Amino acid sequence: AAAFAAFAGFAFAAFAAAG
Amino acid sequence: FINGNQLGERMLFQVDQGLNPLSGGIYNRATASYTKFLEAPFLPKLTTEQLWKRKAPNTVVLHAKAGNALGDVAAYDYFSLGGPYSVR
Amino acid sequence: LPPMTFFVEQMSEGVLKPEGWATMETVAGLGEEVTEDEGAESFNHVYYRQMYELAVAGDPWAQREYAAMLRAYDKGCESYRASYEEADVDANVEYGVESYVVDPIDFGPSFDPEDMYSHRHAYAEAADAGVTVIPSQDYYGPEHDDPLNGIVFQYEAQPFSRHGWGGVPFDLTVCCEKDKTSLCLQGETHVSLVHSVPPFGPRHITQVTGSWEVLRPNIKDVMYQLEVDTFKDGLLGKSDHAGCGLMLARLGEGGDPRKGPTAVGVRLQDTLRVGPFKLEACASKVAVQKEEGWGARAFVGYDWLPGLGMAFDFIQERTRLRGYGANFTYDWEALGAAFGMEVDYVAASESVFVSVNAFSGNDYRLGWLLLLPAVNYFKET
Amino acid sequence: FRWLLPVAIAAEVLFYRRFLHPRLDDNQRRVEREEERVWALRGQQRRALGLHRPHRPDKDAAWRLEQMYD
Ligand SMILES: CCCCCCCCCCCC
Repeated sequence: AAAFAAFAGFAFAAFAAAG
Repeated sequence: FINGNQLGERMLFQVDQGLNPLSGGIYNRATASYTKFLEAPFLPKLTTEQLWKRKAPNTVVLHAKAGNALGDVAAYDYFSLGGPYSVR
Repeated sequence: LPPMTFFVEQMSEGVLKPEGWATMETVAGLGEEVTEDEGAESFNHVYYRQMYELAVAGDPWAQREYAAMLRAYDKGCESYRASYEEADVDANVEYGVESYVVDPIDFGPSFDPEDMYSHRHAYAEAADAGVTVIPSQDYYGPEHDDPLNGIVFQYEAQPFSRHGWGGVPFDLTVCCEKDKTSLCLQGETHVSLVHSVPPFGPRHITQVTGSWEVLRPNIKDVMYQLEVDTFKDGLLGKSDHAGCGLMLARLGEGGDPRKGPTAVGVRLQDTLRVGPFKLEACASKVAVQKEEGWGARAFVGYDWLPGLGMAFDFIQERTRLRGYGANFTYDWEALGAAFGMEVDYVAASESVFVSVNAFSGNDYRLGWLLLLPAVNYFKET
Repeated sequence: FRWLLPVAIAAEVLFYRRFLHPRLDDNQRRVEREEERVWALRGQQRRALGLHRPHRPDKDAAWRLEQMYD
């Protein structure tokens, strides 16, 4: 669950920063 | 309170009598506090009094507190001395 | 350093929303009555900033708009100055020299004289200062003195604003308790930043919060916390209120941790509408310096049964005891009374708690309804 | 010891009921006088322009109104 949470957080941060 | 500064006199009297004759016993606690906020004699009269219009007068506060206990009083209600309010 | 469960509970608060801008009422309406609606105020802010830029560029229409705004702002400022002067004159007329006094704080019932120490808390009303002062009450205080120890200051501002448009929302709160022996100093600051508005793009906001705690005699150590959160709406749909946050906690002696125990946490928040279910979810993961804790909160609603409220919580310790909790709430109106029930179920301890609150204001029918404890009460010798 | 407890009590009464009781009452009476003055001025307001009486309440209503916002 740790890897999934970290990956989801990183992806969400990258998506929010891209826009 | 005039112009944010307080002047006058204030008297406070507290009497606690234990009419216990049931382990309290006979006890009599009397506290008298007198506080006087007086205009400073050295300071000249301010414009807020004469012109009536915007200055707070300089003040000298004299406070006297006297507390006396008689009879047998338990340590719970015993008079003491100190604390932030009584003595800084 | 507090356990990772505390940090995971702090991070999994729920769906959040940072504070926006504040707007004047006189300038926005150009001297006319207005109502309240978000989206039309940040639009006014960004629009007036852009029109100022264009007027500087040389567009005549932007110049005309900015001139009209300046005229309205000047008229409003002069009106407020006149109102302040009139209010001061009226206050002088009512009480010639006597400044207004304030009501003392009511502590409650006690065997000491209830009217005693009231004179100490009765002070003259302060001027229109920006700061706000609140007293702090300790649990146990001196027997023969007032139980109010310490103070807390609260301040809010929107600096870097021109003519009431734009700026950076900023909040500050400092609790100070200083005596001859101890010292407690707790500070917190919040800063808001806006990147775009619905007319000029999406809603992009970033909030930065920083809180530090100092307890000098007991702990002799200070604690720092810094969190940055980013919020954007409509990331995967029309509206999803997506948010992502990162927090850093340090327990160093001063400034940098200097080998002090550090902790890093990250949280994600989103709400989604699927079929008849409007689900709000917030999940966070925290890692201290090396256990890692996970937390998740969800709020679920069913439109066919709006009276029922369902909340789910899941907390996982470091690998791995998983605690699951379900809370249901319901309300109804009885005969001349209102009853509200709450059921909490925990699977870790296999426990169910049911609470029913009742309020009746017409008569004492509910009192006659319940009389079992009177018979149940026995002297037993 | 305890034998001196009652006598001092008299002194306390000698300080309060001979001195405290009149003094404060005086101020109370003083306040009452001022109150009357206000109503007199109100009468003048009703005297001018031919206005009718302001139907002031009785003291029984007044002391109850002390508990009110008044
Ligand atoms: C100035 C460019 C706009 C985007 C800035 C994003 C900064 C926050 C991203 C890192 C924190 C998650």
